[PDB]
Amino acid sequence: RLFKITALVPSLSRTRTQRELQNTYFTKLVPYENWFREQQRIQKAGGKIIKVELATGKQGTNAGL
Amino acid sequence: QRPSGDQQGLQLPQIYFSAAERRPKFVMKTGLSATEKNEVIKAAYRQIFERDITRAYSLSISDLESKVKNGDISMKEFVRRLAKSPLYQKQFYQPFINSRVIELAFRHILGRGPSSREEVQKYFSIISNGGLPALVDALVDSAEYSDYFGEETVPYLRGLGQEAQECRNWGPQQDLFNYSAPFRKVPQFITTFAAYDRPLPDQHPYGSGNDPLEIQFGAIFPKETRNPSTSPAPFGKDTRRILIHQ
Amino acid sequence: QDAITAVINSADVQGKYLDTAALEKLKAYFSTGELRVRAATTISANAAAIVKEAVAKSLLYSDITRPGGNMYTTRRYAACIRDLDYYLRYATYAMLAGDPSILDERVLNGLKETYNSLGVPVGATVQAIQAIKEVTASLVGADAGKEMGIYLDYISSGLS
Amino acid sequence: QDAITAVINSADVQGKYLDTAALEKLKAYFSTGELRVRAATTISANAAAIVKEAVAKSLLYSDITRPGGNMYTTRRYAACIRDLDYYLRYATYAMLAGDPSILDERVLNGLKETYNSLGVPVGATVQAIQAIKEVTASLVGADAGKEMGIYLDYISSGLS
Amino acid sequence: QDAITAVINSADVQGKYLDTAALEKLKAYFSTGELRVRAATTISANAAAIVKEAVAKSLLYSDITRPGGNMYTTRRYAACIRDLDYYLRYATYAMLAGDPSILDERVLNGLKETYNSLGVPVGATVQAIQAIKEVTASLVGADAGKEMGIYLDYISSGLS
Amino acid sequence: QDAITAVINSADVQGKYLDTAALEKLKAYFSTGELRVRAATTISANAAAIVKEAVAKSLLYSDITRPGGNMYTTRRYAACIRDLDYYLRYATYAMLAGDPSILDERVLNGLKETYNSLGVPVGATVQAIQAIKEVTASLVGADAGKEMGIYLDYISSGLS
Amino acid sequence: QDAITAVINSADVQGKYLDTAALEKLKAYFSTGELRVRAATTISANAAAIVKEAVAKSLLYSDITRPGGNMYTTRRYAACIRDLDYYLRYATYAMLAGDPSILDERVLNGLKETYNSLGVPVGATVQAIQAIKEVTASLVGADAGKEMGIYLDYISSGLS
Amino acid sequence: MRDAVTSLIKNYDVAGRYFDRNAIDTLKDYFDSGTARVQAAAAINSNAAALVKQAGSKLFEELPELIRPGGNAYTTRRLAACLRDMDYYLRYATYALVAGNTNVLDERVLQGLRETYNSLGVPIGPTVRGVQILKDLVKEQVAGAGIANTTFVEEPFDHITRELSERDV
Amino acid sequence: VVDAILDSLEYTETFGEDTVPYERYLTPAGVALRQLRVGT
Amino acid sequence: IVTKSIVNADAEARYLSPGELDRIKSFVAGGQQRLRIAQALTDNRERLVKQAGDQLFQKRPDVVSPGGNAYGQEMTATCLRDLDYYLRLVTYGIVAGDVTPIEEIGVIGVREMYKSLGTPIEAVGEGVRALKNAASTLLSAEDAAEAGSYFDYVVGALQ
Amino acid sequence: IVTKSIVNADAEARYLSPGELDRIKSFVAGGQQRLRIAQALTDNRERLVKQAGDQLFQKRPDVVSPGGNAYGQEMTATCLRDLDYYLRLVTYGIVAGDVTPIEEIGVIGVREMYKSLGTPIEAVGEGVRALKNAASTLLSAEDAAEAGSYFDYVVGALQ
Amino acid sequence: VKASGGSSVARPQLYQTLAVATITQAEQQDRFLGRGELDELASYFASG
Ligand SMILES: *[C@H](C)[C@H]1/C(=C/c2[nH]c(/C=C3N=C(/C=C4\NC(=O)C(CC)=C4C)C(C)=C\3CCC(=O)O)c(CCC(=O)O)c2C)NC(=O)[C@@H]1C
Ligand SMILES: *[C@H](C)[C@H]1/C(=C/c2[nH]c(/C=C3N=C(/C=C4\NC(=O)C(CC)=C4C)C(C)=C\3CCC(=O)O)c(CCC(=O)O)c2C)NC(=O)[C@@H]1C
Ligand SMILES: CCC1=C(C)/C(=C/C2=NC(=C\c3[nH]c(/C=C4\NC(=O)[C@H](C)[C@H]4CC)c(C)c3CCC(=O)O)/C(CCC(=O)O)=C2C)NC1=O
Ligand SMILES: CCC1=C(C)/C(=C/C2=NC(=C\c3[nH]c(/C=C4\NC(=O)[C@H](C)[C@H]4CC)c(C)c3CCC(=O)O)/C(CCC(=O)O)=C2C)NC1=O
Ligand SMILES: CCC1=C(C)/C(=C/C2=NC(=C\c3[nH]c(/C=C4\NC(=O)[C@H](C)[C@H]4CC)c(C)c3CCC(=O)O)/C(CCC(=O)O)=C2C)NC1=O
Ligand SMILES: CCC1=C(C)/C(=C/C2=NC(=C\c3[nH]c(/C=C4\NC(=O)[C@H](C)[C@H]4CC)c(C)c3CCC(=O)O)/C(CCC(=O)O)=C2C)NC1=O
Ligand SMILES: CCC1=C(C)/C(=C/C2=NC(=C\c3[nH]c(/C=C4\NC(=O)[C@H](C)[C@H]4CC)c(C)c3CCC(=O)O)/C(CCC(=O)O)=C2C)NC1=O
Ligand SMILES: CCC1=C(C)/C(=C/C2=NC(=C\c3[nH]c(/C=C4\NC(=O)[C@H](C)[C@H]4CC)c(C)c3CCC(=O)O)/C(CCC(=O)O)=C2C)NC1=O
Repeated sequence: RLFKITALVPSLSRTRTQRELQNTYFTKLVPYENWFREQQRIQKAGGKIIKVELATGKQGTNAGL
Repeated sequence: QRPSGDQQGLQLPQIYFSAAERRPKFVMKTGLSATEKNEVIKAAYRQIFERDITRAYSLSISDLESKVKNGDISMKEFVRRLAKSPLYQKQFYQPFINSRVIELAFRHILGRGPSSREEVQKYFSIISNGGLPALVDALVDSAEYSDYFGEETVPYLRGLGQEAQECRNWGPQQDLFNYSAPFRKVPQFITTFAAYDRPLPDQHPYGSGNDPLEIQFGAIFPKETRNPSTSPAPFGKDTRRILIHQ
Repeated sequence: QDAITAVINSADVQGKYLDTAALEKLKAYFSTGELRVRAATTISANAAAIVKEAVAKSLLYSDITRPGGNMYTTRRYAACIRDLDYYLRYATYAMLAGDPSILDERVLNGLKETYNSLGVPVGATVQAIQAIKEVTASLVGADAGKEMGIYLDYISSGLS
Repeated sequence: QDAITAVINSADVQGKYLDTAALEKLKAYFSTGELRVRAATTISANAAAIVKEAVAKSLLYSDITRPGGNMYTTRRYAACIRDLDYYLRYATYAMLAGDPSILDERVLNGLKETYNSLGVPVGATVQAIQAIKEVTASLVGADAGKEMGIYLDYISSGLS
Repeated sequence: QDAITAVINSADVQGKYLDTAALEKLKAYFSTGELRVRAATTISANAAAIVKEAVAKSLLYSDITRPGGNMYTTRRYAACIRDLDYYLRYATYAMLAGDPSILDERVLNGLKETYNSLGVPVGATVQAIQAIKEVTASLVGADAGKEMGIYLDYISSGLS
Repeated sequence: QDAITAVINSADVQGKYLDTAALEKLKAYFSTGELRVRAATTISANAAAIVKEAVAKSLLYSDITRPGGNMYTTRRYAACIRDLDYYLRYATYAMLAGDPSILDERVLNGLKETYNSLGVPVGATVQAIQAIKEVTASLVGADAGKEMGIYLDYISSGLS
Repeated sequence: QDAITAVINSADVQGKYLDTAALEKLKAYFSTGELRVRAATTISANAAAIVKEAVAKSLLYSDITRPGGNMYTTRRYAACIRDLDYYLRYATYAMLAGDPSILDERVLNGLKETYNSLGVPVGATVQAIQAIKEVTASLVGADAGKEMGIYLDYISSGLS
Repeated sequence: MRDAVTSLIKNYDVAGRYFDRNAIDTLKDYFDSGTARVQAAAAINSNAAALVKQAGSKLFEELPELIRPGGNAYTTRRLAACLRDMDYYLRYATYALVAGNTNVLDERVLQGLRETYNSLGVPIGPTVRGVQILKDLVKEQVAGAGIANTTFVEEPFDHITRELSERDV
Repeated sequence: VVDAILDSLEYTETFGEDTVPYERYLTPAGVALRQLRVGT
Repeated sequence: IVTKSIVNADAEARYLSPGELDRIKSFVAGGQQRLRIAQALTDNRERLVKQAGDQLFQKRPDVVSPGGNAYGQEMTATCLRDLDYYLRLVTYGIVAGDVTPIEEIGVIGVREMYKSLGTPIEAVGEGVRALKNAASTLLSAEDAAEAGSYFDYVVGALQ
Repeated sequence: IVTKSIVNADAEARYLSPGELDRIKSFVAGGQQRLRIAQALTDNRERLVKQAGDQLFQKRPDVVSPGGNAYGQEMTATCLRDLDYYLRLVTYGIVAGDVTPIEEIGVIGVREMYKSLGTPIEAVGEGVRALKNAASTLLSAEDAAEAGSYFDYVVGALQ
Repeated sequence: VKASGGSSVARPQLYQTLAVATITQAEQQDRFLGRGELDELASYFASG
């Protein structure tokens, strides 16, 4: 059970740390019980969540994931 | 500006950072040329296992390279799927006690050593209730990871030139950033951090390696060299040890 | 390591093939594996009851849980339960492997360093592991309780 | 070390001469030395009565002096009286010096190691030092009992 | 400690008088002391022959006495004979006391530390103690050889 | 560090300008850099052949690659090849820098600790580095083989 | 150990007789022993002058001998002279033996433990040993100063 | 890290007893000292950046070798590090001023200080010397804006001294 | 070192002139490993 | 509450922001009322434990029942000692002004402790609620509000 | 060699350090000799493949033998086509000045390809050695050194 | 301070130098220096 998420997290603190200023827009797969804290961490930075999509998993199935 | 309780906030001046050994910082970018992906993959191997597992032993997961080269899973996902793996467990989770496993997984993922006593208390509770995959998930997802490596930057060491350093863990972090770090086997961080609040120990004043065993023959000391177990505490000159008196 | 892996290693470092004494050792292990598995199952049944009975036997209503003792604070009581669950779980692993090397590799490596750093009392820990051993030897029977008590006494002897 | 010697050391490691804040510290010590000496005299008067009253307050008629407790054997009772006399005497020395460094150097150095080696209960020791502190604060007055209780609580806090 | 002293201690820490179970234990010890003394005499007869037969059974003509092995140097062969004589002598003391506490107090205290410091092979030591046990159980008879093998297996189990 | 950076540092910590002796040192380095670069190129040519010839000279067909030796397991043979490639590569870096400080900073820092922890034989490593030095001094010539052997003997002397 | 004793040991642990490479090593040692003995004599001549010149080069007129530094107290200055005399004397022993094992066995064993316990600065010690090495390489000549600087740099590298 | 109110709570918690009169006496002491402590901390916070510069100026007035060849504040690369250490000592002294203890200075500053300073070759004598240029200046600034009794401003710098102290008596 | 250990007063007064020396004190860790093991 | 602001500004590299200095000055002002509330809860402890045991054993009789944990005089004495401990930690939190030195000693690992002791946590929460009711009857309105603050924190923590 | 320095300084946040600019200027200076060497190897390709097949099939006759892979005219034509490919990649590496555009097309996955084709890799290494010998005979001394550079890289890579 | 930890020495660079930096780039990817990482120092030692 994996999700395909596109998201965008600006740190808002690169100007006082002088970091690499790398890209903040990604399309990644995340597993089932992991997307929970990923959701939460992306919302911690005020990040926009563009689109959540099912990669792996049939919904409504109970045994066998 | 660290986002926590017990960690302190520091500032390194901008002059000091420029005059230091700069390190290559391998971002993924999933479109560049054929070698420039393998360089990033070799860097992930060189930093996560402290020596490159291929070209040296030639055994690695060839399943996950075929997804990182494409762009199915990002680097923050790849480090996570590489740590909770059967390959990493045979070298770093199986030899060491859990309190040493925590510090080595701090070096492999966060690229630093434990900053406070509260840090190792919380992360020991997490590895305790959930094995190694819970520790890997709680480490890769953090604020200190995502502010530093984002989604794509391969993790990298941060000594005394890259970022500002604190005094309190300076000694143990100096020995953690080494090739000879996964041989101590004795947790250098929880022992020092909880010896800070407590008074002195009963060890010999000239280091802990001076205390012989007492089994009728002696001539036996913990070598400084065989397995480190280094714990020097500052004794004064008017001390007196406490003795049991048979 | 296993008992199987230890026998294979001891035959390997000589370059020796599997002679009849090693086959005797492996066949004795394959005989004892029945009660090994049954003992591991019933210890995995009620580990929390074993730890509860052990602290009620040894550590409770002492000065250790009183203020001034090392188990006074409630996070320290939770850490005590965690350490006893660790001792029981790794003793179960060493019982099913039939070789105490995992106790030496994963538990007894830097443990006296930690317990002398934190000021943890060692003798009360030894008595708690002793109460663990008595409770699980009562619970599993004498015949598997001997092998459980061997590795629990191994932890107790290495701790001291 | 002293309070005088600590002030001189803190002025010395900077290469600093004796500025007015250090002279304030030394003059405060020279003001408080009167009651320091009088308190040390009356504590040296009846130290045995203080230790007797403290064990009668805290340790006696418990399970500690019953069989199974750590003060059951009569050599262990004598060792208990010896340890309490040590705590009171070194607290008197630290009170008259005005600096707790001799407690750190001579008492609190390897004491938790010894008390966890022998199986000595730590919380009962802390409560006994507390009863010592209450008895001598009653005996000497509040004004010197504060400074006596500071070093006795220093011993109690370092012991825990 | 003795078996007598252990019975007296177990009756003492409760404050209990000598009840009938303790008198049963002491009378069983006073029954078994006959063969205990006779076994100790005939083991003290020919300890050197037992150690010689044990190294000829287990350690000789191996790679251990070849160069590269731990018994190659002649001072290391003499140290091996010394360690085996120690194991046999302290097993004799524990057999005559009827209590293995002197093995825990005088032999098995810091022995794995020493044998892992020097690089002494532990499994060859265990097999040498096993050959010692077989030779003295043949020499003394089965009835006292059981009690001799109990303490020799105690040394072997604590060593591992 | 470099030889250039060492000269600049030695002139800097005095506050001294670049006097004529430092200019002599830098001009000698700028004279020797030709053969330094040519030697580094031909050592980077065939490093695997040098390591293969060195293990065929020193370590092969001994007891070290036999069972019981430290190079018996095939992961240990691969680790041996890795360590020898490290010694040759860092000796190449120290030869081109003209200053052995990178050997002290990156190789010789905690290496005896590691080799005594793992039980790696030190004398066989020293003889392997010696065979490396002979092979590359034959391969590169005598004139650059002297400077290569200086840093390889530096690694060998710090290892012992 | 010696270079002779190291060659004999390396030939012994294989069971090997003295082959021609070992005879080459011993004959090279017997060639170099001339300047070894002459260098040891002239270093034993004026060791106090070498230590005086080294502290005048490196440690004097710094903040280390100022108050706050580690060499401020006169017993600490005497301890500094003692440590530098130790480094020079044991480097003389390692130069005449031709093997740095006595430095590892007698000096570098628990020295970082002591210097981090006392708060001794390590970098100033390394620079003092460097100044010792420069002074004795000037005093003895370049040809024996190389071998003296090898063992002094061995002490400096193991100290760091 | 323990406050002046939480350190009493630890001292009374290890004994297992309740609050008595004496702890209430020291809490009354801390609670009537707090209004003056906050004003002193605001006055030190206001002019802190210039305090660091004048502390550097008088520190180089004292020992010339600090800005000379064989010193540690030689270049600006090595000067900015000494000035930010002045910044750190002033910051944690203000932390200890509002807390009222020396446990902040113990737990966050002094605990690994010998290891870094012996590791980097950094001296200790000029460091405590600079700490006290800082506290003379801070005493002047606190005496400027109101507050008459300045001993609580005086104590945390001296505690930092006494633990950075290379004790020879 | 040997001459100063036997020259001292803490040797001559406790042991005496005709007593073989014997162990009188142990370290706290040295009694931790001794007494607290599986058979106390 | 000073350690809270200090580690709060300490995770950052900034100083203590002067709004935090304002909250420290206001807590310093309210400390006298805090000390009076703590002394009033201090001297009347045994009344509060008596009325808490009253209201609890009237509310939940299963601890009294022999299947429950607090059966017999020894177990009920341990029960009232636990309530005494929680009243003591509430007085600590009243003085400290913020719930850190009470959560550090009574909250942070309490669920697994009471789970491996056999006692239910809801009965302990009802006991602290009874303590809050008795202290609300003992104090004035502005004092009972500020005590029921920290009592409310303990009741929310034990659940 | 410009991509090497660019990604080398690009992993860092720094610019291109001017020593790298010196090496780029020196490569820019030597580019004319590189182009002449590449054209000389270009126009004489079939001679080099002929002499490489000569020296290889004289050295290893098992590819000629029917158990080997290069048996028959079709398989031996595929063999000489492989040698032609490797000569072409060597000319690419001669122009580029650094072995990246030749390793990217001929080295990076060659072992598993030749393993799942059945051919031995040592015979391919001997074929590139024969190409190096024939080009060493074809060129001058300073040209054969600089060609045997990249030929040497291929020979080390195939092993 | 009561206890301590294990210090060592720390040698940070006082300035970036060319011919340590180009050695350093090969160390951080543990390879021998490439076909132009040599060719810089080839011209550098002559232009010295
Ligand atoms: C002014 C017209 C002239 C001048 C004056 C000047 N300089 C200082 C103070 C300092 N100068 C330094 C210098 C450097 N640090 C470096 O790393 C380098 C690169 C080689 C240099 C030049 C430093 C560290 C200081 C502060 C310590 C000191 O006093 O030396 C002063 C004193 C300022 C004051 O009172 O604070 C003055 C008057 N320098 C010039 O550029 C002009 C020629
Ligand atoms: C200035 C008064 C003195 C001086 C200072 C100096 N310090 C450094 C380098 C460091 N100092 C620290 C200090 C701390 N880190 C902490 O976390 C704390 C507690 C909050 C303190 C006090 C650290 C970590 C460093 C390393 C650099 C870094 O921050 O990463 C230097 C630089 C040394 C060098 O040569 O590079 C200097 C010069 N030196 C003096 O002479 C004064 C006595
Ligand atoms: C488990 C299911 C699964 C598959 C199949 C998978 C395929 C896959 N094939 C790839 C490339 C490729 N795939 C092919 C395969 C082919 N092209 C052809 O001409 C043939 C018709 C076909 C082979 C039969 C080739 C030639 C490439 C190389 C493209 C390149 O990397 O430049 C890539 C790009 C990155 C990489 O290989 O490492 C992925 C991810 N990943 C998966 O997780
Ligand atoms: C798998 C082997 C293993 C063990 C045993 C282990 C123990 C361990 N016990 C600890 C603390 C502790 N350990 C104890 C245990 C005890 N104190 C007592 O009084 C009793 C005698 C004894 C319980 C039976 C206590 C009370 C603490 C709390 C100290 C503290 O955190 O403040 C800590 C400090 C950090 C933390 O718990 O999360 C470690 C690492 N780690 C391991 O990896
Ligand atoms: C009373 C309990 C007791 C024991 C056992 C004891 C053992 C002991 N064995 C030692 C050495 C040794 N011990 C052994 C023994 C063995 N190595 C092997 O290969 C065999 C498996 C095994 C003999 C059966 C050897 C070979 C040495 C020599 C190491 C050396 O001195 O170089 C040493 C080092 C110093 C010395 O012998 O004089 C001690 C202290 N001390 C004690 O107080
Ligand atoms: C750059 C400097 C440097 C060195 C040298 C280094 C060495 C090093 N050698 C190791 C193991 C090893 N090292 C050796 C090497 C040898 N044993 C012998 O018998 C020979 C005498 C010698 C080879 C010439 C062997 C056989 C192992 C395997 C031990 C094992 O992993 O089980 C290990 C343990 C983990 C691992 O290899 O991946 C390290 C860290 N690390 C460094 O950072
Ligand atoms: C200050 C922090 C602190 C807490 C929280 C604490 C709890 C605590 N409660 C205990 C027992 C107990 N606790 C209770 C509790 C209750 N009675 C009930 O029915 C209700 C569920 C609840 C109270 C109204 C009971 C019945 C026991 C005895 C259980 C037993 O003996 O197994 C014990 C073991 C005996 C002891 O040593 O006192 C501890 C350590 N100790 C502490 O030091
Ligand atoms: C430019 C990068 C590149 C390489 C390296 C490459 C190799 C390559 N070699 C092949 C066959 C072959 N390669 C050889 C090779 C050899 N003859 C021998 O005996 C020697 C071992 C070796 C050469 C001297 C042979 C005999 C075949 C035919 C094997 C077959 O038909 O199964 C084939 C399959 C047939 C084809 O499509 O040409 C490929 C793709 N192709 C490429 O595009």
